[PDB]
Amino acid sequence: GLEQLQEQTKFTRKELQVLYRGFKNECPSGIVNEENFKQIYSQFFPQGDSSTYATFLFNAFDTNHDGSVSFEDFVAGLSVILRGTVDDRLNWAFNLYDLNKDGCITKEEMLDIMKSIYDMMGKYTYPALREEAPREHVESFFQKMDRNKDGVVTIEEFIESCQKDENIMRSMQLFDNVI
Amino acid sequence: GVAAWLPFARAAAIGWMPVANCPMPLAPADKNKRQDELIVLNVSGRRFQTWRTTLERYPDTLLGSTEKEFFFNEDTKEYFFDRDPEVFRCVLNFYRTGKLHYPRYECISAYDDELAFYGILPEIIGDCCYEEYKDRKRENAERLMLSFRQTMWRAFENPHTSTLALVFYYVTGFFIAVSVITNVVETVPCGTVPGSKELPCGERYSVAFFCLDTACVMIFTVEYLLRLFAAPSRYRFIRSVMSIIDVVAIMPYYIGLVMTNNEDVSGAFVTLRVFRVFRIFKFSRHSQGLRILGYTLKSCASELGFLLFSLTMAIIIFATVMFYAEKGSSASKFTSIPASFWYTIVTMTTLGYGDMVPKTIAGKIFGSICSLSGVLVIALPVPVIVSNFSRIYHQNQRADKRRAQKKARLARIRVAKTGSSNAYLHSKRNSLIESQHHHLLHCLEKTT
Amino acid sequence: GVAAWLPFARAAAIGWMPVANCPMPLAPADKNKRQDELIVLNVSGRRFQTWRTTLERYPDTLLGSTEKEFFFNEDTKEYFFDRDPEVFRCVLNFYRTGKLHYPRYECISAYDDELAFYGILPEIIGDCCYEEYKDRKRENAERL
Amino acid sequence: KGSSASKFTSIPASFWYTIVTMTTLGYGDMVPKTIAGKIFGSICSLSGVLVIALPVPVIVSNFSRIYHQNQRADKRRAQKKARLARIRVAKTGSSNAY
Amino acid sequence: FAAPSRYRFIRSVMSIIDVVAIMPYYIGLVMTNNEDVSGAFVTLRVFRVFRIFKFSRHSQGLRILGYTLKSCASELGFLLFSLTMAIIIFATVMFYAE
Repeated sequence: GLEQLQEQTKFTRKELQVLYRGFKNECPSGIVNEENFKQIYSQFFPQGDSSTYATFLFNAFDTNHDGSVSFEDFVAGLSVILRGTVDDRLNWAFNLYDLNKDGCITKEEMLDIMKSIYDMMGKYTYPALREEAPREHVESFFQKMDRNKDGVVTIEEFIESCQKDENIMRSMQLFDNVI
Repeated sequence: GVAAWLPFARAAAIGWMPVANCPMPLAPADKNKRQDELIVLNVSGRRFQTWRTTLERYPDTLLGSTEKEFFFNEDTKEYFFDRDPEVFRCVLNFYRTGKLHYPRYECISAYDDELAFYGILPEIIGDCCYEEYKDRKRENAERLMLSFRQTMWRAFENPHTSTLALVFYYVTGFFIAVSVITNVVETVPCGTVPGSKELPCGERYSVAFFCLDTACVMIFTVEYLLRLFAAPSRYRFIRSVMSIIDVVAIMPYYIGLVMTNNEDVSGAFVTLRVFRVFRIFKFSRHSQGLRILGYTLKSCASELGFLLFSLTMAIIIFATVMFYAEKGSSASKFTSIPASFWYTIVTMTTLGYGDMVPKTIAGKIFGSICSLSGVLVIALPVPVIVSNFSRIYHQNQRADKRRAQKKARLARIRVAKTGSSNAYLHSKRNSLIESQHHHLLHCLEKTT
Repeated sequence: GVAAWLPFARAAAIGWMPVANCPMPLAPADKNKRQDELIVLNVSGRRFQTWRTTLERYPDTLLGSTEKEFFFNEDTKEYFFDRDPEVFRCVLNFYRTGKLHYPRYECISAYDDELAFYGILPEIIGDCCYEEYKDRKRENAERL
Repeated sequence: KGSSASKFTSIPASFWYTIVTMTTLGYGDMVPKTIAGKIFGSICSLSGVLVIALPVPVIVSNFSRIYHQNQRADKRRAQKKARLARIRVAKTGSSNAY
Repeated sequence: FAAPSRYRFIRSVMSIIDVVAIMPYYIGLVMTNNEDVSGAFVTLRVFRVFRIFKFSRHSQGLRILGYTLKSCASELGFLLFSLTMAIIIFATVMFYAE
């Protein structure tokens, strides 16, 4: 319903109407299966491959573990990102990174996501292209965002370590301007 | 659906109240009720109008639900749908009457797309116009539908891959021909040989033909083994028909020389030589028409079954009648009802060799009826067979042509995406939408 | 074509910001933006209506370009085209969905004339109804 | 092959019979005399009928199509002169109006 | 015994077929060679083949054949008539010429 969505999400009514018209225009009532999601991303990322990261966050948006994403699944996830607090965005990010949803990220779990994002740049990168370089990026991340020093980052580990920074905090306010 | 006779049912419930000697009648279910009003559906500028009680008849669809409140404008009091206004009329008329029609002039894909948008299912199309919906949808569907082993499997199942495949195909389509010509010629009785018996060429120059057919069968068996080694599913291949054809074309020579005249009776090798002609079916790989012939013989086997049945029925009937009408005569060749099958099959096919002709009035009358009866019972499967043949041929034509244009539109789409990427690279070297997309890509450029 | 999921892509870009230990993220490209409005196409008296974001999906044609400003009236706020109102519907439905259909009951020459006027090419007719377009056009050519 | 005075002396010599049987001609100078010969002649006749019945519809349809094509071609070439007459009549009328 | 309308059944065609397929044996053994001339039993043996029509119950095509022979009897009438006419004409001409 339009009213229950008016109250569940931080959106106004006209912003809900615009989003619903667009959503249903792109996939009418065959709401989305995990394959059409990736085909929808494929329009925004030429020169690269986006299917793996698309699959990675399709399960983040799928709150229940059904095979499909509805409109409330879509719009609740958009509201928790575009209208929520910085802590809510960070919780969403961490829950995306943590694969098995246990509460801790190991080097394999985030290595997979780093490979996924790197695949999106595509065939040719203007500087060199390596694999131990994504390993180095994972290493720099675990350097910047861990006090456990056990090669494992946790929910509070990521929350309190990701807040102290400056440039990423100026970044994570990008999602408030244009909506 | 039925909601305007509900006052009538309530009024009819008067018959129960005096016989409702049961103490309490239930208190009425009166609630807040507001009148019907005309609601205005503004579909692509075209204004439709209807009572809302008409739309609340099917509450499992877009218009009967509260989903349509996503399309309402409080400032204009109208629902606006940015959809096609010519198919929405069929949806509205489904809500009014109760049956969903199909406009014969409408593209089936647009119709299906609109039905999917509004929540209607194509299963509830009225019987008045539902066969033609299925017709058009069937037609639309059918219109829109390793370096050593798999490379040679791609060469085999497509002889036009490389000129090496073309040469291999044109050389395997040569030993078939030479073996066929050899098996034909080996029976030609030639050479007077005024010193000895008159013999056919095949047994006079015995080894000269042994060389030829041995070469041919070795090539056949080696290319068959190569087909086997390139077969991905080596059990689906064995079950195929061409595999059976090749097996039964090569084995009449193996079975032949294993049991050679070391043990021979003349009544058993003519069968091994007759089977040697079935290798002429190996041309199935070379001519598409010979494959379409098999496809159409298999597509209409229900007609050939009835052909055989009605034919043998008419043969038995007319052979009985002709035998009993022609039994007693001077030198009658109608000695038996089986012996009268010959005549009948020579007469039903309008062949008429003339070695058996009736000589009595009844025989002549019934032969004259047998000829026409055969004509009409053989004229039944021929239109079906030729129609199926032409249909399958023109089907394959359009299939290949559509598979051609599919590559053209794929070329179109990746050309467009290349153009978009070049537009991004151009904007990086310094239209109200691409700004945000390019900014998203630039934010991604963090990766390095 | 795909422009209503762009907010969704921007929101999905949240996964990169924590791993963006590269110092600077690019400043946003915010510009002056005005809402969608219903624009009124007055084709031969018949009034069609659509969001202008629907027409700006193909900017190499008459309706997606600024060429249509030659047909605008500031006093009536409407675009007036003195054209046939029954083939314009197919053009508008091409702008909406993305596939161009062919009405089987329409003369092929009138259809080609309207497509030529609006800047559409007969090459982008959807596969659903494209064999019959070619059929009718072949017959029309060989007849003329 | 093996018969009293068999005229099936060779596989080429058996072409004649077959082409006389597939076309439903049946001269009768060569007829089988064995059960297998009769069975296979009876199958040969029907097989010939069905393999010759394939090109005939195509040929006759193409013939009628080309004939009715030439008809309409000449008729349209006739009416073209009529509309050309119409147009230069109109232009003569405009010059006379001037 | 299962026929609801035991008079509509007797008037049907399959009933006639069954009757005329069974009776050539009854009529046959009632008047057996105790009184026989060879010119009358071959008719009883010819009628014995009409029991092959009892396959009408088993094959739908054989019923559709009867349905279409009855649906277009107006064409078979003209066929028989024109055939008889042409036969008489050409037989007259050929007899007087030959």
